Amino acid sequence: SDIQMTQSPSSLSASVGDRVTITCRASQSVSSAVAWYQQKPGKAPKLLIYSASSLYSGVPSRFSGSRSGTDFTLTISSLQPEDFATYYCQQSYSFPSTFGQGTKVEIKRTVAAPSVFIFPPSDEQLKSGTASVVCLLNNFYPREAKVQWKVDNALQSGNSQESVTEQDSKDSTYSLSSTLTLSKADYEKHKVYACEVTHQGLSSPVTKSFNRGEC
Amino acid sequence: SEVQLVESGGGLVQPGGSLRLSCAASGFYISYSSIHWVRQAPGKGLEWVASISPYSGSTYYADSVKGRFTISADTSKNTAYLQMNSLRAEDTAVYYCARQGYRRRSGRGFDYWGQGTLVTVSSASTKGPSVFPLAPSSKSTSGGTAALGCLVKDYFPEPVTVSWNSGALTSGVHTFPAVLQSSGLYSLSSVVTVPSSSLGTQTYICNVNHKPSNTKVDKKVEPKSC
RNA sequence: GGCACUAUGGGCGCAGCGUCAAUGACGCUGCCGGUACACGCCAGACAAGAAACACUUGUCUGAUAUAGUGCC
Repeated sequence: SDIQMTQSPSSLSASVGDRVTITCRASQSVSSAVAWYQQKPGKAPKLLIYSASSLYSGVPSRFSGSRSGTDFTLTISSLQPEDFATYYCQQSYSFPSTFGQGTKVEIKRTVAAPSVFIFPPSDEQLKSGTASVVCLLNNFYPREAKVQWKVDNALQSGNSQESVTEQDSKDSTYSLSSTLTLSKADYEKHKVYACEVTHQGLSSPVTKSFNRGEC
Repeated sequence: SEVQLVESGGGLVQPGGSLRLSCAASGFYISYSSIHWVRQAPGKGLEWVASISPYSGSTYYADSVKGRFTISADTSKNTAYLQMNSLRAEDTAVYYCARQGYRRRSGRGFDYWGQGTLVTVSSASTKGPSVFPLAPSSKSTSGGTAALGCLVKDYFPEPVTVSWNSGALTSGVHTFPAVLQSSGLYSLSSVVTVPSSSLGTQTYICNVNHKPSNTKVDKKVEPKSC
């Protein structure tokens, strides 16, 4: 039916001068019609490799493509600062054409604990019938971080949204926001509003909370 | 350098509307190439969509677009097209056209890509944001720095711009990617870390501009004290 | 994949009609059956043509060719 391309790893944390190998695994024979691309944010993808192994004209020679059966790997021999981007494989052996899910190559750095803050809703917002509680994780590394909402020690589910900034240009930390959305009616049916954060730089999960109604 | 794909035609349309995207080619005669359309939903990866082969006009499609999209090419206008009919919100993405290289030089790789054109499918109507203080607190605030911010809530479509202090304050500001809420309106929030000794002494104002609704808003973020 | 047996008027029976289809199915009816070979012709596969498919051209293969079942 359709051919599946499955990439590996989906994100990768390396420092300059590393050997980086990205691998992508095909579900049927694609022969050698695999292409690799580099995409940077906001920008069109750029061709790096064609025919699974061939160096596209103008691309640095530190990029190489390899083939092994249905298992294709792009390896960047020596990482450069302009090479932190997202990379994609592609099969064009048959239609539909299929792209791997993507690999994001990111800046390694020392662990930085997320400095955490919780913000209760404005009385102005309650006039709108909705209430948002915001939990902020500031300047942390690595990106992986679990934010867990609790209202009176009861976890919430399906009523929060996250959003992460890209890796900061200067200290290459991340920052993340989590927004718990509630009706005002449900908001005042409770007192203790809490944010729980697990991160590699946190010895044990850190928790910030407030009680609804503090002057 | 001299090869160039210049896309146009994206925009905002209600679900079930249609849109004709265009990819004008320069630097080459379009008829001797396969032209592909690739799309990318916000935050997702690349998804091939439709392609057309040279000398025959043969067209191919992704199952997710089969029957609704039509890739075509006018060689007299040296331009490829993608008619999208009965559009659905899952179809929202940045739409790329790409050229399949010459077989001998770059295999079947797409060597040149258009600039991107944005397609938004939504039944939401335009709404300016409501701006809400993310006020800092009295507790903790023991790290020499405190954090404060603005909640930019319930707008459509993107984008807003958020400055602080009319652009004066930028160091340590984080403005997150907007998320689309289940209501189909968007929200982001802008936060800034500041010296915790300035809270009552220093005024912090977030300025939110939402061009589509012609709304500029300035919000003063004040402490609450006890 | 290998092994085993099993089946195949042009590899191209000669035709007709209904053909539906969307490229997935064809079929009945008639007609006549030296043999290879040479071709043609068609169909595969391969390359090349600005060329994934179609197209054009070249080369090759259709007897050790396609078609099943069992074994492994």
